[PDB]
Amino acid sequence: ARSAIEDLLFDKVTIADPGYMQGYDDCMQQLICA
Amino acid sequence: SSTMSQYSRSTRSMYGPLQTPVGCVLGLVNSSLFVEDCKLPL
Ligand SMILES: *[C@@H]1O[C@H](CO)[C@@H](O)[C@H](O)[C@H]1NC(C)=O
Repeated sequence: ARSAIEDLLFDKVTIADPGYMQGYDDCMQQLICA
Repeated sequence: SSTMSQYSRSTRSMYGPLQTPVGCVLGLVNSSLFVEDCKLPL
């Protein structure tokens, strides 16, 4: 899947995820919410 | 169609909504088909 080198690259850098699947739901019932 | 805003919705082709990884879709049919060269990729 994601390569381990890019696994380290992705996790080490600060990424805020803009909710590909249900990110709207992720702030209706639980920055990229506002 | 319950809680909308602006002007109302336009729908004719009655057809349940389909849950896609990008969201929830109307006006589409489920089909497990593969195309390399989509002119209009969704
Ligand atoms: C299409 O059908 C399969 C199983 O029949 C289902 O897993 C999939 O979520 C459906 N696709 C959509 C977009 O709902």
